[PDB]
Amino acid sequence: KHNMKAFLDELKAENIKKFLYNFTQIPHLAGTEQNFQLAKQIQSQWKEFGLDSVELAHYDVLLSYPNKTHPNYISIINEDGNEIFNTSLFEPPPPGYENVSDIVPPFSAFSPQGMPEGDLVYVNYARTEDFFKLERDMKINCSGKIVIARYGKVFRGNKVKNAQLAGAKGVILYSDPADYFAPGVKSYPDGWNLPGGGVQRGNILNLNGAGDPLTPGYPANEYAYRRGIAEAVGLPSIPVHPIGYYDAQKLLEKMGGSAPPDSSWRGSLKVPYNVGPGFTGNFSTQKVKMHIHSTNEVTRIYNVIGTLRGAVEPDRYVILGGHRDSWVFGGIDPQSGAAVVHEIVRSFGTLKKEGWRPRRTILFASWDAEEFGLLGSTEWAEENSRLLQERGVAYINADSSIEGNYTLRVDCTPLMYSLVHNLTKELKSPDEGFEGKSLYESWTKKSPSPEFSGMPRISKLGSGNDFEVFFQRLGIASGRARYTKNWETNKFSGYPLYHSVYETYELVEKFYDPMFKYHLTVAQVRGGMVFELANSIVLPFDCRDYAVVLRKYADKIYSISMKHPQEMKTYSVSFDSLFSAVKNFTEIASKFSERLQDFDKSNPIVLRMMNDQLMFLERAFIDPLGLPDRPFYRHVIYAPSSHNKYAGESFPGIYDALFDIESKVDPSKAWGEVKRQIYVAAFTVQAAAETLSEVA
Amino acid sequence: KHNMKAFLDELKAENIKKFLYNFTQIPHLAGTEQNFQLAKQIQSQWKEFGLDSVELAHYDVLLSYPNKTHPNYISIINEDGNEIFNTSLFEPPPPGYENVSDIVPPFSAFSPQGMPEGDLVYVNYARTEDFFKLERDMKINCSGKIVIARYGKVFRGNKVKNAQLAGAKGVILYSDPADYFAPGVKSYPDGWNLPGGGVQRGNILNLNGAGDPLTPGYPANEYAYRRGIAEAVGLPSIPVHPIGYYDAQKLLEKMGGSAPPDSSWRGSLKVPYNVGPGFTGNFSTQKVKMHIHSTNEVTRIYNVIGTLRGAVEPDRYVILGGHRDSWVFGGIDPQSGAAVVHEIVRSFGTLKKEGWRPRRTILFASWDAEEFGLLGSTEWAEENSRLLQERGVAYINADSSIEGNYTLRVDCTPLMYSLVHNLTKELKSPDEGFEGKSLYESWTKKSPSPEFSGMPRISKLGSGNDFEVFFQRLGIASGRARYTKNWETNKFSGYPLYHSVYETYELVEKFYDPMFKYHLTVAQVRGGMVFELANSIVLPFDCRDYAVVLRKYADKIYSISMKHPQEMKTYSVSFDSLFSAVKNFTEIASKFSERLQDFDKSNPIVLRMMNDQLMFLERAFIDPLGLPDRPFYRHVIYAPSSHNKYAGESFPGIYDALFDIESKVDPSKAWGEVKRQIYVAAFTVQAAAETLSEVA
Ligand SMILES: *[C@@H]1O[C@H](CO)[C@@H](O[C@@H]2O[C@H](CO)[C@@H](O[C@@H]3O[C@H](CO[C@H]4O[C@H](CO)[C@@H](O)[C@H](O)[C@@H]4O)[C@@H](O)[C@H](O[C@H]4O[C@H](CO)[C@@H](O)[C@H](O)[C@@H]4O)[C@@H]3O)[C@H](O)[C@H]2NC(C)=O)[C@H](O)[C@H]1NC(C)=O
Ligand SMILES: *[C@@H]1O[C@H](CO)[C@@H](O[C@@H]2O[C@H](CO)[C@@H](O[C@@H]3O[C@H](CO[C@H]4O[C@H](CO)[C@@H](O)[C@H](O)[C@@H]4O)[C@@H](O)[C@H](O[C@H]4O[C@H](CO)[C@@H](O)[C@H](O)[C@@H]4O)[C@@H]3O)[C@H](O)[C@H]2NC(C)=O)[C@H](O)[C@H]1NC(C)=O
Ligand SMILES: *[C@@H]1O[C@H](CO)[C@@H](O[C@@H]2O[C@H](CO)[C@@H](O[C@@H]3O[C@H](CO)[C@@H](O)[C@H](O)[C@@H]3O)[C@H](O)[C@H]2NC(C)=O)[C@H](O)[C@H]1NC(C)=O
Ligand SMILES: *[C@@H]1O[C@H](CO)[C@@H](O[C@@H]2O[C@H](CO)[C@@H](O[C@@H]3O[C@H](CO)[C@@H](O)[C@H](O)[C@@H]3O)[C@H](O)[C@H]2NC(C)=O)[C@H](O)[C@H]1NC(C)=O
Ligand SMILES: *[C@@H]1O[C@H](CO)[C@@H](O[C@@H]2O[C@H](CO)[C@@H](O)[C@H](O)[C@H]2NC(C)=O)[C@H](O)[C@H]1NC(C)=O
Ligand SMILES: *[C@@H]1O[C@H](CO)[C@@H](O[C@@H]2O[C@H](CO)[C@@H](O)[C@H](O)[C@H]2NC(C)=O)[C@H](O)[C@H]1NC(C)=O
Ligand SMILES: *[C@@H]1O[C@H](CO)[C@@H](O)[C@H](O)[C@H]1NC(C)=O
Ligand SMILES: *[C@@H]1O[C@H](CO)[C@@H](O)[C@H](O)[C@H]1NC(C)=O
Ligand SMILES: *[C@@H]1O[C@H](CO)[C@@H](O)[C@H](O)[C@H]1NC(C)=O
Ligand SMILES: *[C@@H]1O[C@H](CO)[C@@H](O)[C@H](O)[C@H]1NC(C)=O
Ligand SMILES: *[C@@H]1O[C@H](CO)[C@@H](O)[C@H](O)[C@H]1NC(C)=O
Ligand SMILES: *[C@@H]1O[C@H](CO)[C@@H](O)[C@H](O)[C@H]1NC(C)=O
Ligand SMILES: *[C@@H]1O[C@H](CO)[C@@H](O)[C@H](O)[C@H]1NC(C)=O
Ligand SMILES: *[C@@H]1O[C@H](CO)[C@@H](O)[C@H](O)[C@H]1NC(C)=O
Ligand SMILES: [Ca+2]
Ligand SMILES: [Ca+2]
Ligand SMILES: [Cl-]
Ligand SMILES: [Cl-]
Ligand SMILES: [Zn+2]
Ligand SMILES: [Zn+2]
Ligand SMILES: [Zn+2]
Ligand SMILES: [Zn+2]
Repeated sequence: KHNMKAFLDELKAENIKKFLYNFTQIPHLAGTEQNFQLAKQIQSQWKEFGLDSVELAHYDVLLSYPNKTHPNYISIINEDGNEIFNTSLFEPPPPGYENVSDIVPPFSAFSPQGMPEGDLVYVNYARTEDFFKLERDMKINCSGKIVIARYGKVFRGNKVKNAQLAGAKGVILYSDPADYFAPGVKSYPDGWNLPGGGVQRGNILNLNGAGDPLTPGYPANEYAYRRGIAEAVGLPSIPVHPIGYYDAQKLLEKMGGSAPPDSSWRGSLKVPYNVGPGFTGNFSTQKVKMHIHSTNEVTRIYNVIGTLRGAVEPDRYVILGGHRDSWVFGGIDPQSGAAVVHEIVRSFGTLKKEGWRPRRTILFASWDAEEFGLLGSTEWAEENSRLLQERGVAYINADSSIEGNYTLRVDCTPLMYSLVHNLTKELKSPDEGFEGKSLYESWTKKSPSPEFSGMPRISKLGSGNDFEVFFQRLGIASGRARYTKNWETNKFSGYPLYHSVYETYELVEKFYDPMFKYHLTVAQVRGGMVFELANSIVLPFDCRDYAVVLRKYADKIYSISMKHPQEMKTYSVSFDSLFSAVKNFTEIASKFSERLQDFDKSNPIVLRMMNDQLMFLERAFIDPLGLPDRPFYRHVIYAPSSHNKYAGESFPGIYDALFDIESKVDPSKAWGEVKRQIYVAAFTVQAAAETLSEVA
Repeated sequence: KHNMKAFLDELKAENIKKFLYNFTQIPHLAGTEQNFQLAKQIQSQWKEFGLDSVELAHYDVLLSYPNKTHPNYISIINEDGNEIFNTSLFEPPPPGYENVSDIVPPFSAFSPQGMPEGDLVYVNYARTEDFFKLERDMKINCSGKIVIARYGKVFRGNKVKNAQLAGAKGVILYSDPADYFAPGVKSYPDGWNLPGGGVQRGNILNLNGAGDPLTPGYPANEYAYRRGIAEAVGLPSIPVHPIGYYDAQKLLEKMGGSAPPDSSWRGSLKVPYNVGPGFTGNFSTQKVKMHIHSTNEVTRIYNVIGTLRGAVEPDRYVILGGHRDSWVFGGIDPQSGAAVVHEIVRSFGTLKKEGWRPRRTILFASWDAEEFGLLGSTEWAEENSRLLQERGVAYINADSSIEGNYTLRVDCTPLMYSLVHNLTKELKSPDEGFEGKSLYESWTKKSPSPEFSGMPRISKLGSGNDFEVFFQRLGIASGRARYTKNWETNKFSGYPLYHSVYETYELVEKFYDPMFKYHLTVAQVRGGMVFELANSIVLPFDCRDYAVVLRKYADKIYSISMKHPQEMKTYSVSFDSLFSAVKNFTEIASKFSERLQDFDKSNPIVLRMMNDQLMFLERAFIDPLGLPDRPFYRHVIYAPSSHNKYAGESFPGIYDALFDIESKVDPSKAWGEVKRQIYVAAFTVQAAAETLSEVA
């Protein structure tokens, strides 16, 4: 038969392994010839696999590259202007890749150019609370200083924004072994740890969902009108550069001024972690000098878009998308995901060649320029926003398949909780000790829900990947899944070799997943979700799961406000309308679920009428006016944290109105805005609930 | 049978006559007890007529009223401060209504309070070009002057905005007999002309689609957070008051300073129409003083919403809406429309009682507070925007049924041109001399299209009525129809008694439509359009008509730009992308129309898939970022003129970028914005075209 089992059985670990090897032999940096060649290869292969059409969609977007003949580096300079220490010009290449051409050296993409020279202030992780501690408590002023910040905890673009706002004239990012060196594990190539010469690449934009800096709101097509640089969205105003911990130790070791305020400011290097500013007595006349010569350049990028047309609802789209561009070899990020997508396409194509089609259309996407700010996914979504908003059922992301090998991670809309629970109960666990058990069983045992007994953890979607435009701008139900680390025992950030030259095929094959069993499990989770979404008669969304989470989020935001009881009294700040809206959503969702199970199952119009109510439910949380000063974050329930793009925040409008409210100079205005955000949230919740009422 | 003929035959002129009489005996000013009582009556009657449900939807919105014990008036004052002439406190009430309570005296709703005293400048119609003529050519400065402007040509809110921007400290609006007194016709009650004591009421806001000034973007419900007054949308900053031509003659007769620049500045009064500033020699020490004491007050308003549930697509809405609130008796505006809606509901209800239902749901609306800025329609649309944007097929307005008795007027989306042509060919003309001919025949003969032989004129939708939120904010196909004057021979603005106490049942019965035959014809046009929209298997929209008009609009905007050939060369301003997009839309629309006629007619999914493409076509012209500084005007092809809310403008983004461009101080920035608007228009046209392509 042609059912989900046939689809799942056709997926092969050996094929994913072959595809990963094929995708990781040379770098595929966005905007380069090598990445265009890979796009053409994937287009050809998807056509051979059996898709109905496979096209390239190209855009000309702002990218950023170092200057090949004027390299970026940081110096310590003495008072005579002699450069007495210089940071590395490149990462030592891994074994057997020492002759590989076009490895981009470490840089912070979109840094402006400059040669700032000054005294160093150490700012821990450069989080909002680290700057509060510096300014408010320690009385240390970052104005005109170069700040040095360790990577980890929050997206690097937020670190840069924070340092800017503090008055820094430059930022040095580094990987501390505390965050990137797991105890008892060897450095690459002998283990999966970051060596002292390893460096994390990555963009430092603050786009807030805009896509290409030059064309916010519209696709960067052939006739696009571009903003000038000075009006571009999200570019940093001060030079920024990343270094490894051998170079960081040389910059930190001479630091003087104030002691670190507490142990949470100390990494693992043999240095005092003094905050500064500047160096101790003997070295006090020395300074730090950055030399950044990178350039921003409008550059063509290419998405591959494959279509498998639906048999019954060809105007309903289920999208499986992940990116193809990499910083260097992309052994994990993204090619561990792209190899999984490739095998998924191949499996669907095998069924299609035997005469099967899914009920709904499935679109497959190989996005470009994700590493430069989600640029390929967002420009294509801007070009196709009308089709997506009226026909888009769901988006399933497919970046890295592994960030560890311990258990499953899922982040998604509450509309997909039941789907995920049900699918994982039918899949085999790949874990040692769980032979013959379900994936649901091993995942729930290893990663218990903080709320419910015998349920697994599912997180909110944050951001920092290609689902952002589909979920927080367009309101299309979205999800992601991968294998992850043991969250109890592993205190490090992500995986140690993230966005380094050392992220290779060998890293994966030797240290993460030699049997490709975790990759296969992730292909079964992502593929199975796409299968159910595209083939289930009734869309596999449970609106009642949204009701449960809305109450949890309402309790949470109310609890934050309730730290200020005097102000709530004075300004008559009530959450009554929001709780009322959540109560109503709960009631209306229950009655809808009854209809959904009791409706005349012979009637396709009642069915699609009810499928449209299911599809447009995520869409109902969109506010066309967007969130304050973030017009492309339009979802009222979920936005990326204003302090950390990677983290989701619930009721973000209210959260940001309440954040550090006790420091606002005009409490009446600040609490008025809290009340405005309560109104907007309560209204949006009730309006979303009413989409599930009887239609007439 | 239950078909359109049965529906049309059930409509009776005598019933419309009875309903008009019933609706016009007392005033129904928005926010008053009398208008709430009428709402409850209409709710009860719609229930009796057979609708499935009939509810009141209420909102608390900012309204404006004169102070009953501190009346508004204008004086001439001598240099001792004696008030030697005062304008009237009220219009002389018409015969047999001299004892009617609660007639609101003439005022300009939403004027601020004040007692400005100064010299008079006469500004013709206070249009943008009148102020250009004054400032640029005549070198007359309106700063700190009271301006006196004749009504007509443009919406009065635009006059007020223009005078503000000119630095006026107050505005006096008056009705000149040139614009409100048809030659050879008697003044009310002996004819349909405006008498010298008659005055036109009306709001002077500049809301640009926002709805209630205090709650832009969200419904003004029980828990709404309101802006403070100072942050409210669209309120005038200077006092404004309207007067009749007896009072205007007393203000104009002493005017000195400059002669009128030409005959187009002269009305029909026996005065010189001197521009000023101030009075001639002998009266030069005299001044004009306004006394305005009106107050803005948040006040409850009530929409009646009736539902006739669809048999097959109950989640598809066809809306027939018109307002119920009036300035005084509302004999034409709105009750000539509301009586027609009432008879339409009754006719549909008769069919329903016999076991018929329409294919799609029909919603019927009696809007409140239209006269105060489209407030009831817009607040309800804001509350229900998610349901409307995903389920709204079409909106048919139903304000005044007559503005004359010569021929038909239709303004609507190009998507409804074919519907209207076809429907009018099946209706009987009510015109003398056209007995036994079609309405199409009499309308085409009397009002030929300026473009095509043997076709009637259909105008673009402008604004100043309750379709604005549905069409220019939400992108729901919209239309309106009424009987109108002879446009060749009648040079006056609208009808003379517009928004006066004299607009009564007797006005209509004696002078406009004694037999109620024109009202019946308008009920057949509005009702027949609602019938076809709600019952036709395939939605009755022809996408190819949009293609034809898009080319006309592209030619028009290109022709405007081409008055500046040197600048187009210098700044490389090309319309190539827009013409390309229009060409593509034309091609894609043609192929869609073929599919629509050749599709397997047995397949409901291909049918509704194609009905959704038809429904979402108007929706595709919406830009979620809105037009520059007008976030609630989101339709890219059509917006109300920035110079006259009543007029539609095509490609408004490009039009406004080009307007008076030769006066801009920075031509490179101004032509850059023209190019940006070309890009936005070309992209939106192509994106709309692609919604009609094969879906997969
Ligand atoms: C969760 O869902 C419930 C419904 O189950 C909603 O309940 C509504 O709550 C509002 C209050 O926010 C109620 O509003 C009140 O309406 C009264 C009139 O209601 C009647 O008439 C209307 C038509 O106008 C019908 O729709 C309705 O069915 C009733 O027949 C008003 O008179 C009230 O105003 C008076 O009291 C208030 C409060 O003291 C004063 O401020 C006013 O000045 C005035 O004196 C009031 O506006 C509404 O009736 C409820 N609808 C119901 C029960 O069907 C919740 O609002 C919803 N939660 C959210 C967040 O939306
Ligand atoms: C009206 O509809 C037509 C289609 O019938 C659209 O035509 C497209 O027009 C654009 C130009 O705006 C063409 O863009 C060009 O694409 C070339 C590659 O096209 C091939 O590969 C792509 C995938 O990447 C396929 O989609 C496509 O089918 C082709 O197989 C590029 O190489 C071109 O760039 C080069 O030339 C330009 C111009 O000199 C330079 O600026 C560049 O630097 C570069 O050298 C160019 O981008 C596109 O191919 C056309 N599509 C077709 C024919 O299917 C119109 O755009 C549309 N009108 C509007 C307003 O949208
Ligand atoms: C995940 O799997 C669960 C468990 O199978 C699914 O819930 C079950 O769904 C079925 C089919 O809708 C329900 O059966 C229905 O029962 C009612 C009365 O109980 C009956 O009137 C209907 O005719 C129908 O038989 C079943 O009750 C329900 N079981 C539960 C909730 O425990 C669930 O829908 C799946 N989630 C998805 C698909 O997203
Ligand atoms: C307004 O009325 C006109 C005139 O009747 C309508 O156009 C006509 O629509 C019919 C039905 O779709 C067309 O018939 C079709 O003809 C094609 C080939 O000619 C055939 O393959 C189909 O099976 C079908 O019979 C007819 O051609 C067409 N006539 C025209 C355009 O002159 C029109 O659709 C109406 N407008 C509406 C409903 O909005
Ligand atoms: C990745 O796999 C592809 C597909 O097998 C390889 O590309 C093929 O290479 C052969 C020999 O050069 C050609 O004859 C084919 O035309 C190619 N096919 C396509 C679709 O491009 C590619 O060589 C492999 N890359 C690596 C690094 O192994
Ligand atoms: C307008 O018509 C309505 C409906 O016929 C009249 O209201 C009715 O009046 C009678 C007598 O007062 C009552 O017994 C009914 O209960 C009323 N019905 C409703 C639905 O309100 C109303 O009197 C008429 N108004 C005018 C000015 O003639
Ligand atoms: C890169 O550096 C070289 C060598 O100093 C210089 O000539 C060139 O302009 C730079 N490239 C840029 C700015 O793209
Ligand atoms: C650092 O680099 C600069 C630029 O090439 C050079 O002048 C300096 O000698 C170098 N310093 C060291 C310690 O190698
Ligand atoms: C920080 O630095 C500059 C002085 O160079 C000054 O403008 C700013 O106000 C300082 N802020 C403090 C000490 O809080
Ligand atoms: C993968 O699993 C093995 C065996 O459980 C373990 O030794 C190894 O550390 C894991 N690798 C990573 C990178 O976590
Ligand atoms: C209206 O005028 C009276 C009489 O002078 C005054 O007492 C009252 O305050 C005014 N009403 C308002 C401002 O609503
Ligand atoms: C105009 O009205 C004021 C206010 O009541 C009064 O003082 C004045 O005498 C009136 N003037 C005339 C000419 O009636
Ligand atoms: C108009 O009036 C005022 C003087 O009262 C002045 O500020 C303004 O610049 C004048 N403009 C002219 C004469 O153009
Ligand atoms: C209505 O029609 C009659 C007869 O054609 C005409 O005398 C009258 O002026 C018309 N009324 C209006 C208000 O145009
Ligand atoms: Ca863009
Ligand atoms: Ca509002
Ligand atoms: Cl992912
Ligand atoms: Cl109308
Ligand atoms: Zn990635
Ligand atoms: Zn990455
Ligand atoms: Zn009206
Ligand atoms: Zn009116």
